[PDB]
Amino acid sequence: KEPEQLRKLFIGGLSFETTDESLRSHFEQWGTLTDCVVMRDPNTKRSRGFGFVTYATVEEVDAAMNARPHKVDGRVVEPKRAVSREDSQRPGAHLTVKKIFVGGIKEDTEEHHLRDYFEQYGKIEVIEIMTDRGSGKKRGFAFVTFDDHDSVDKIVIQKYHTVNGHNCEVRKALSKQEMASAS
DNA sequence: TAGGGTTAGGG
Repeated sequence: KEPEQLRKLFIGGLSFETTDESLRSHFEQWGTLTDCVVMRDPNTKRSRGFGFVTYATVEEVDAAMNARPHKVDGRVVEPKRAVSREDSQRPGAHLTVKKIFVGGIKEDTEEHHLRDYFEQYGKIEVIEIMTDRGSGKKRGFAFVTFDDHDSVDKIVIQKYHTVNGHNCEVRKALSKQEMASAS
């Protein structure tokens, strides 16, 4: 079976009325749910406005994501690939972004290399192999922009990515300022 | 709209 983390989706912006039951009832329309829950406050027991649904397979998760937008209990919710508690620590881990930072690429890396690995995740909009705007020297990293934020999410939850024959690190792209605020 | 008594011992 596939890892639990990869079979689970975070569901944000849940209506105040949504319960484990109403959530399950909606998302079961795209597969077998092995888990479904609405996070509530320990004391007040009130909904925190978000939850999680987990399918028996990633194929079902993908089906659910392909079924966006999702309206549950009259409120449009925001389903996202569940990010592990560990990665949830990294800055910007939960941002809705369409661009990824690809670091550790061989100097001879060309765009076709990036396409050959990343296209399988979604429509690529822009590819930028970074160089020093002065010496023209390759800096060893690129930026790839997709059409759907879920492409980025499907990618960053994986651990390894092979580009131009060798593994590379892929994170969500932070802005010039976000980088600063994280340093 | 980021997790449910779910994260470093004791030899």
